Order: sequence, then C-alpha cells, then structure tokens
Amino acid sequence: MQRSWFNHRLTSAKQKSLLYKSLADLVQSMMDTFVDPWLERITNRKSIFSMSKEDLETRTNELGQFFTIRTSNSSSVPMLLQQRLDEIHFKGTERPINQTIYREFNGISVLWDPIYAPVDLERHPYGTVLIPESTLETTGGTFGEMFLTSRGMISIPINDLARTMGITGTIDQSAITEEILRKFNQFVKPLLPLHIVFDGLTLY
Amino acid sequence: SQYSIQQSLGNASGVAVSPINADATLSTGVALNSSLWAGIGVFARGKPFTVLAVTESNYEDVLGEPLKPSSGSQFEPIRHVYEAIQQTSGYVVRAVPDDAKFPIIMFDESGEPAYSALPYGSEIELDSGEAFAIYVDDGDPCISPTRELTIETATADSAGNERFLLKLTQTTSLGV
Amino acid sequence: TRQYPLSRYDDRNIADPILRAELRKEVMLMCESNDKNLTIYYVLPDEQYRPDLLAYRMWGIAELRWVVTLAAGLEDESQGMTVGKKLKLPPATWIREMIRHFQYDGQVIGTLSIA
Amino acid sequence: MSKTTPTKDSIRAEFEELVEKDSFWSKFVGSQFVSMLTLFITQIVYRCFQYADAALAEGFISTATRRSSILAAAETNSYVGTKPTPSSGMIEITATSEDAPAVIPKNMPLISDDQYPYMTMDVCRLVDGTGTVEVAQLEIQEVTYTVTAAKEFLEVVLSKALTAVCYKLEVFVTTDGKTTQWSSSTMFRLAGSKSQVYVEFYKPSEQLGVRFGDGLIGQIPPEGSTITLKVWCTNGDITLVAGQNLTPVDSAANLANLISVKTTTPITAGTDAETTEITRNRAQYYLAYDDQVVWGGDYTYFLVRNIPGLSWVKAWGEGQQEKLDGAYNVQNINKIFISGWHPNKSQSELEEMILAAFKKVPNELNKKFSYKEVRKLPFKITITGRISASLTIENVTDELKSALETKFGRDSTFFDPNRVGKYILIKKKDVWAFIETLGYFRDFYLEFVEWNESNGFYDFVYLDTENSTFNISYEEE
Amino acid sequence: ETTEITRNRAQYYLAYDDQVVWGGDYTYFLVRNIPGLSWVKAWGEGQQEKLDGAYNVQNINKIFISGWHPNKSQSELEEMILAAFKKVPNELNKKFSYKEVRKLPFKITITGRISASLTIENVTDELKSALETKFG
Amino acid sequence: MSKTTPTKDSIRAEFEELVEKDSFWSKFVGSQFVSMLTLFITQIVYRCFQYADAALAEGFISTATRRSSILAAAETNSYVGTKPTPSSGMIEITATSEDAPAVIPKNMPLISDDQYPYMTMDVCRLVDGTGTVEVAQLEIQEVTYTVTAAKEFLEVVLSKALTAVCYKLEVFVTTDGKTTQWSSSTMFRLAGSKSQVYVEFYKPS
Repeated sequence: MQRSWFNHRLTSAKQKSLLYKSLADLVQSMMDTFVDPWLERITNRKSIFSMSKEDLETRTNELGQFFTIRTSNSSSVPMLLQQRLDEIHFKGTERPINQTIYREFNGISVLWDPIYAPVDLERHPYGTVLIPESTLETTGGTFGEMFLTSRGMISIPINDLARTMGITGTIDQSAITEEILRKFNQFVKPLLPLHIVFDGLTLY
Repeated sequence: SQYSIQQSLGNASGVAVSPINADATLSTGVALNSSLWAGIGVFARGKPFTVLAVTESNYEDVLGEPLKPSSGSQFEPIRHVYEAIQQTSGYVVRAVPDDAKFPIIMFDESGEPAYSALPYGSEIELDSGEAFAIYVDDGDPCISPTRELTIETATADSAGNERFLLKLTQTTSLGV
Repeated sequence: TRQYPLSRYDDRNIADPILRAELRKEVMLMCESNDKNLTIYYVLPDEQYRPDLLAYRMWGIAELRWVVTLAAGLEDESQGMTVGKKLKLPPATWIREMIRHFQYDGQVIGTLSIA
Repeated sequence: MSKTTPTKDSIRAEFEELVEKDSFWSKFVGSQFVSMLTLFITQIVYRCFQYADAALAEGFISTATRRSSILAAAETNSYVGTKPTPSSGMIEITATSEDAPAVIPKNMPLISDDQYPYMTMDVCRLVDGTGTVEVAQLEIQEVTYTVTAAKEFLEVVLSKALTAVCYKLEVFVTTDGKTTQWSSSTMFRLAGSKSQVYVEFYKPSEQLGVRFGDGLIGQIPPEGSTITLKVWCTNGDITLVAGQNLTPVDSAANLANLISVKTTTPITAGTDAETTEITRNRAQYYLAYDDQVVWGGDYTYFLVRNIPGLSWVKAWGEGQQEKLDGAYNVQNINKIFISGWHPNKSQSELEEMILAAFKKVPNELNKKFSYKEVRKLPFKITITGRISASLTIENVTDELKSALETKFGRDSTFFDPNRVGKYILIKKKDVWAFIETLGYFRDFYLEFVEWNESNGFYDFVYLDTENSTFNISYEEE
Repeated sequence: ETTEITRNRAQYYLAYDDQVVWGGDYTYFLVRNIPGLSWVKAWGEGQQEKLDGAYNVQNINKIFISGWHPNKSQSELEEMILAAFKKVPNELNKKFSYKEVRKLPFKITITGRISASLTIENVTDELKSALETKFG
Repeated sequence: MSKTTPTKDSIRAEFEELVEKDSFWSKFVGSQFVSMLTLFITQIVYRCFQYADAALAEGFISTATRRSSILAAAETNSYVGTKPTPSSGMIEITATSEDAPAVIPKNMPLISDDQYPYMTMDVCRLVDGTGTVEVAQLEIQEVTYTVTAAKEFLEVVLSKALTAVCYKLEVFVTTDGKTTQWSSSTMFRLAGSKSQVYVEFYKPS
C-alpha cells in the first residue's frame, strides 16, 4: 500500500542503486502481504458497513447464534444487524417482526391477530373458541362480550405468499407452512416471551 | 534541487557522486619539481614507446590498475611505481612488443562504421572509400573497460555552420 | 558488565494500550486547544514523510513524532498533510511531568478533592 | 496475503524466490549475508505476527481478557457492575453505667477489634441496659464541590481509593441554600428539560463518573451552586469471630467507656466485588438485555443482579406455562412462573425474598408472578474401571470425590457458570467429558443410578457424591 | 462545537427515542408533551381489579387513563391522549381507554378571631387565593 | 489480555547481538553502517507497531478525537452532529434607476466585500424603488455522479471541503431527463420497500 515509500529519507544515488531498490521492494512486498491486511480489517471494523466477513460473524456469534438470521445476503448483514441493534428501543411491537420479515420473506404482509373468546364460559369455555379478528366483525357478535387476550395467531395472505414464493404451478401448502413456521420459531419466537403468546399460524 | 545527484554533466547543474559498482581507483597529488627519476616499464594503458610524467594524480589512472603478479614478470614495475609514487613523481617510459594492436572505427561517406585493429605505430591511410576514421591511442585494448561513443546533432555556430555533439564514455563490465 | 538498554522518553513506556489511549486523548485536547503555552507554527512541505523533522529542528528529540502524528491525524506518511495547518506544541518538560505523575501515581488523574 | 499463521520456513522461501526472481542479485551474486539477514527478519516478522494476533485478541471483548478492555466495552454497552455489600453480625450490648441511655440513637459509629468501621442499621434499645442489634461493616465518606463554570453535561469524577470500598451513593444539589437529593435514570431515560437526573458510569481506568443533563434533556445545575456526594463504603464480606468486644469511637467514644458491647454472632452476609470474567459475561448479556425490562431473560438477569447469594434462578412466561399445562388458563394469563435455588436459603425463603423484591420494584405493569419450590433430583453415579497403580487408591478416591463435588455438586457453580440468569442442567455427555478431562482412569464406565431428566421449570438434578460408587482398580502398567 | 461534546451528544442523544415501556412512561410522556395538564394517571387491569374488589370479565388487558387539565374538558383530554397514542406507535396486546374524572369538592368551615391589625376581607381574599392556587 | 514489545534501544541491542553470530560480519557493530540499517529497520517496525496501536485505540467510541473518527462514530450511532448554520435576516433593496426590475427573485447570489455569497430566499418587490428580501450567507455547490455499478450500498463520497462545509444536501437522481429527489433517511421500519432513497455514510478520510 506504499509505492516507492523508501524514496524520501534516501540519497538519490542510493535510491537509483541496484540492491537498495531490491531490499526496499522486497520489504514493501513483505509488509504488503503480512501487516497491511490487519490494517484493512481494523479500518473495516471502524465502519459498520465496511467490516470484513470474519468480523461480521465474529460480532454475530459473540452474543450467540440464536440472536441472528441465517441469511446468504452478506451485503445486507451489516444493514440487518444495524436494524437489529437500533430496534431495541422499538422492539416491543410488530416492527422487529417486520425487520425479520425483511430478509426472511422479503417484505410479506404479516398481521398479529390476538385471540378472542366469548364471555359465556358455560356455552364456550375460555380457550375453546378462538375467533380471529378478521372474522370478529361477523362472528363475535353472537357471543356477547368478546374476551380479548394477549394470546393470538399470525395470518399471512395466501395470495401474497404465492406471489413471493415464485411458483405458478403446484403449491405445497403444508410444506410452505412448515417452512415458514420453522423460520418463525428460529428467528422470531425468542422475541415472543413472555407477554407475546403464539398459539398457531394461519393463512388468509 | 539539492536532493538530486547526477552522473554526467550537460546543461543541467547538479552535484554528482560515484556510482555503486564493484571496483574503483584513485590517484591525487601535485608535481614535485625537485628531483626526478626515470625508468622503463610495462603497464596498463599509456602510449607504447612513450615517456609519461607520472605523479600521484595520474599514477593509478593513466597507468591503469596493477596487474596480477602471477600474470607474467610485469609486476616488478608496478610494485616499484606503487612504492615510489607515494612519495616522489617520475618520468616513466613505457613500451610494448609489436604484438599489441590498437583498434579503430571508420565512418564512410554515409557514416557507416567499420571496425579494425592495427599494430601500434602503424599509420592508417584513407583511400577513395573510407571517408574518415578514428583510432584509439591510450593503449587500452578496449576490453576492461570499453570505449563507447554517442553522436547526434546540436545547435549551429554563429556562422550557421551545422554542428554535432559527440560524447565519449567508458563502460565497465557491471554496466557503469 | 552491568548494562541494560532502555530510554526514559517513550510515551509507550506504559504497556496498557488503553492507558496510552487516554494519554493521547488529553494531549490532543491540549494540542487542539488554543493554549498560549503552545507553539504557533504551520506545516512544511517535506513533513509528509517526516513530521518529526520539525520536532528535531525545534527540540532535537524525536519523541514528539507521535504528538505531531495525532495532531495531524495522518493515515500514513505516504500521504501528505496540507502546508499551513495550525500546529501547536507544549513545553516538553510539561509532558515529562504529566507522564511521570501518571506512571508513578496516575490514579486520580481527573481531580483530587481531599485525602 | 492472508491472516493465517505462516511458518518461518515459508517466509524464508517466499523471500528466496523473490530474491532469485529479482535481477539485482543476478547481477550481484554471492550475498550469503542476506541468508541470516532473512533469518533475522523472519523472527522479526514472526514477533510482529504474534503482536497482530494480540491485536485481534484485544479487538474483541470476547477475545480480550483484560479488565481495561472489558470495562471499555461495557461502558460502550452502557453497563456497570454491582458494588460489594457490607457484612453484618449480631451483637449484644450491656451498658456498664446507669447514665447510659437504654435507647442508642440512630447510626452510632463503632470500631471492631480487627480495626474496621461498623455502623448500626437502626436504633438500638436496651431492656434495662441490655439489648441486641445487628451491625454491619459500614463507613461514611463525603465530597463537596462548587460549580464555577458553565459546561453542558456537568461531570464529576471519583477516585479508586474510595470506589474500591464504595457501596451506596447519594447526590445532593444545593442551589442557593436549597438542597435537593437528585434521582438517577440511566442514559437520561424519562429525563425532561429540567429533570433532577444524572447518569453514573465506570471508566476503563476504573474511574467513576457522573454526568448531568443538557437543559434540553436533564436539568442543568445553576452556577454558584454546590454538589454533595455521600458515599456509604464497606470493605465487603468482613467476617469476624463471635464472642469479642466492640469499641465505640468518634462521638460514641464518650459512651464507649460507659457501655459494654459484646458480639454473639459471626459477622456474615457480606459480598465482595465480582470478577472480571463475570463482568464481561454480564456485559454481553446486558447488551442482549438492551437496557429494558421486557422479557423473562431480562427479568432473571435483573433479579440475579439485585439478589446476591442465590445459586440460580429460573422463570417461564405465560405462553410457556400454558403450553406446559395444556390449557388456556385465564388465571395463568399474565402469570409468570418463577423458581430458584440458593446454597443457603430455603425455597420458602427464596420465594419471600423474590416477592419482597417484586413489591419494592415498581418497574412492572400488572405483572403477576407465581413461585414454585425448586425440586431436587439427586442421582447416583457408579464409576467402574482401572487406573494407574502409581497413586494411592485412597488419594485417588478422595480427589475424585472432591472434583465431583466441585463440578456437579448440589451447590456447584456449573448450574450458573455465567451468572446472567441462564440456569443449565447436568448432562451425561458433560459428566463423561469432565471425567475424560480428568483422564486419570485408563478405562472406565459410568452407571447413572436413578438418573432423571429435569423438566426445566423447577427440577434440580444433581449428583449424589456421597452415595456415589467408586469401583476403582489398578490398571497394569 | 468541540469534538468531545459532539461525541457526548451523539452517544447520549438516544435518550430522545420515544422508548416507552410502561404506563407510567406513557403518563410521563403525555405530561411532558401537553403543557398545562393538572395531572395525568393511568390504571391498568390490576389497578381496576383492586379498585373494584372483584374479577371483571371486561378488565382484560384494558388500561383506563384519567387526568385533569384546567383549560381542557374530559373529551379534549381523551382526544389529545388518543392523538398521542397514534403519534407514538409503541404497544402490543393492550387496549387503552379514557376514564371519566369525577369532581369531589369539599368545604372547610374555619371559625375564630384574628388580631385587629388584620383586615378580615383581605385575609379572606388572600386565603382563598392561596387555597385555590395550592389545593383548588 | 495484553500486548507488549521491547523498546527501540533494546531491539537495536538484541538485533546487533544476534547479527553478531557470524564472525565474518559480527564486528561491523559500532559502525554507522550497522547503526543506519538498524535505525531504518527500527523506524519501519515502529511505524507498523504503533500505527496498529493507534488504529486499535481509535477503534473505540470514546477514544475518537479526529473529526472524521467522531463523525464515523456518529454515523454508526445513526446521529448527525450539529453543523454550523449561517445567520439569516432582512436586507433593504433600493433601485438606482428605472431599468431596475421591481421583482427580484429567490435563488440569486449577493457578493460581499469578501465575496461571501448571500442567497436570497424570497421575492423582493420594490415599492417606489424600495424592496426587501430574506438574505442569508449561503452557496450551492453542485457536483454529479454516474452509476458505475449496481453494487448494494454503493459508495459515493465527497471532497474534504464539501464534507467540512456541507450545511445542507440535496440529491437529485436524474435519469434521461427525469429527475426525482432522494433524501437521507434513518430509523428504518415496516416491512417491504420502505422507500427508494439512499443512506448516509462517512469515511475516516
């Protein structure tokens, strides 16, 4: 990373000397090959976006592998961790869920539907009848007052998932549901406890 | 600037130093004009059958470097001059057998070169061809070092006469 | 014989990188402070490779090279710093005293109130 | 080219083909001095690479093991540790003179026979000149400063000489004769324009500092006012044998010769400063904690930080408990399972400490907690095998028993090796790995008698070291 | 401005982040955002439960927020509360409603005599002013 | 843990004693030959060593002193320091001739005795040759960039002077005669394509 760097504290005759350029450029090569890459990695570490890969997964796994997303988009990894770190102030809401969706699903509309139950425990004991908010308009009226709990499910539009999965022919609903729920478990589930309760996943 | 060092001097002004080579010699001194010696010897360089007022300044230069003592019986004169010049100067005379020959380069009308060698003392003549020629006379066989010449044009005279600059140099084995 | 090689000038006499770090911190604070007990002098064209030439000429010691390096914020001597930049140097004995205090009893550092 | 460790022969090589491919030595052959010059520069660059490796180690908190670097990273995380707590003993007081009041006023000073300052935590009462009180190793310091200039983010610095024993801090702002005890909220949280708020922090040179607001966020103390730092200090777990007399000092020296005080209980219940590695671990787990009390891991971390002495803690969320129970219990809704183990306190005691802690902690919103006792699950281990005959079999058995008690004992640190609320259990793989790391036996077998698998809520599986079986033999050498 | 103060401002500006994590935080932020409020206070499901002394089928994740502003009515207070709720999108699985504030005035009868150096009318005026200022 | 390395006079001493191994070159010690080569190697290792030390020191948040270092820290913290803002205010405008237009538009410069550019922000209406317009010391420096490659978070940096006096920034993405405006936005939220704009960046240069 230095060109003719030994051209300044050297008399010009000894600069044009035969062996002095040999020693100079050999040591320049040696430093280039075995000191500078440390300087490059530290300069990368200076910037959140510049960090080399080794540093990126180092900072990733210092906390643990359960706090990250297993993505191949290495360029977005600095951006993804930036979001994962600046969300800590707003991560009691659906925003971190959407932040996960950024990479796990590339912007899929996900709605948090809390669990609704009838008041009438004798007619419908609590936890037996769980009505989604989508049908709450037309279904929960017949059950009187409509218990709302922090427990709830998550609904994904079937049209949206079909659009994002990039398959026009046969769609394995069970397989895609299993895949997405596993992604939910391994990237989003730790954000749920304690208050947030997930009791099932559904597609509109 | 003061940081630059040259090798040869033309129009640019600078301070030069000795290059990085394998061998070098020196000879410096002032004439005596007090009491002198004379003697015949065989050495390097110098015109054969010629007297040479040798001093501490030219002892190593125009007489060439000392030869190998096992290289013939010619080491006695070089040792004698080495031991004597350190304190006194002389008028040493040098000659060589006829076997020695000096080289010459001829430039024809077009300026084409032709190389030749003639025994020392022989006089070269120019016939209808062979427009002109230049022969070396210092006695060096042009083998260690070698004599090279570079010729090109230059500015004209005040009378407008076309002029050309030529430079002579000695090149060692290592390339200095 | 009894002999050991060393010199009592190195700011890096303190083996802690972090301690050396706050040392250069407050020396930068003072240098880019406008204190009058600082020198008033600009940059020289040849300082690109050799920022410590100024230290040598005005003091005869190269211990100020790290001082000027942090003052200029140079990435490498291969690159140059603008000629004419405002450069400030404090009396050397002052640095010697502060480092002496910091490596014997550089504990309170900030402010001592009462024993 | 790469940061992979090279070898000196490889460096010598790369140098020598570089040299031969370079033409200058071709014109100048015969440099056998460059040989050992290459050798010397090879050791030089080897040392340089070692230095680079040290740089990598110090460039990451996980890789760096230095107190200074760990503290720097923790302050970046905006995390600080916990101060040591005083050790308290139980003493009896019998006044030797009638003029001595039977009611000893609040906070009377005392010195111990081992020359340590002690302080009463309450008013002592003498029943006809006879009383008993608990007194802890507590001492008093105070620093007063006066503001002279106007800087945003007013800053105050402390000395390790006092922070090495500091336990409790009090901040008083006396403005024009009006003294107000200021409150502290970290990172200026909930700090208004004129909020009497300050933030305290460590500094990698073990300095202690406090900063005030900008006027925009946090009240700026006015010019000419004064700041008072009261520091209640202690030396940690200063334990002294019972049955020794106590000497009042300072203002209490007047009654020192009139009142006799004799201790009856060894001075216990003291804590010291936590270690560098555990501070690093809590720093990482606080980086996970994200400066907010939201989830169960955060709850456990806060509780273990605030309650020293517990072996470990465990907690489960509403959803987790409901999944365990198989029902959508409304009573269990907004109910958090909790449990814990302490090397010296019972389950009921632990439950009442945690209930008191949640009561005096207001950082909750309708958060209901259900505690269950931690159930111990002892199991036996039969280690059968042959060992080197060079050691005494009795010595080997004693060493094995001590190691097992240390590693997987009832009160072993293995359950909470990180002290960040992550309670972990013992595994058969863990036991076999530990015994292989011991490596004394040449061949061996483990029988896990009455082995059980913990539910993870409250089950406490541990090794029955005393009932463990040692079929130790001598392996022929 | 100076490098150190810029660094400090950058490293401590994260306090202004709308990080609200409890109902007390909500009340504090509403107070700091709406000048002139006499007071603001919320009461969650547990608070309503202990108010009522019995289980409520309705008081499930529901938080009733009350307050007084001299220049604002209950409807205005609810409106501003709701507007701040939209402006601050930080909530999950909890509903917030506005609770009516019931005025409970009470009278004081003071009886006695003063020094003749004082004026009864002026003393009455001053006492009424101070009492309305402090406990009015 | 920690790193250490021996001092300059030391490293010189052990270097000369180890080169004293071969008897044919051992006694060159004491000469300006060995001292010059020794000072050269020591200066180069000094550079590499303590500049790695300075790099690791600047790697910390509170240790940043350089303007570039602290602005990089601010960019990493997603905050921008308070840049200087020019004073703004009112200036009187009089007409010296009938040829003076009664309307003077915004977006015109004014040259002081020091040629300090005074941008106008309003429309000056000369009433009987007397007019007023809001004036503040500002200038608009215009540069352009051409899309070299479609690299994610592709870097486009400015000069030192621009970085120093960049009070405000405007980014106009012009395609084949169609110009849109993109701004710098942080605090990303909500799934999908949140916006079609750039993001901020700083370089320790």
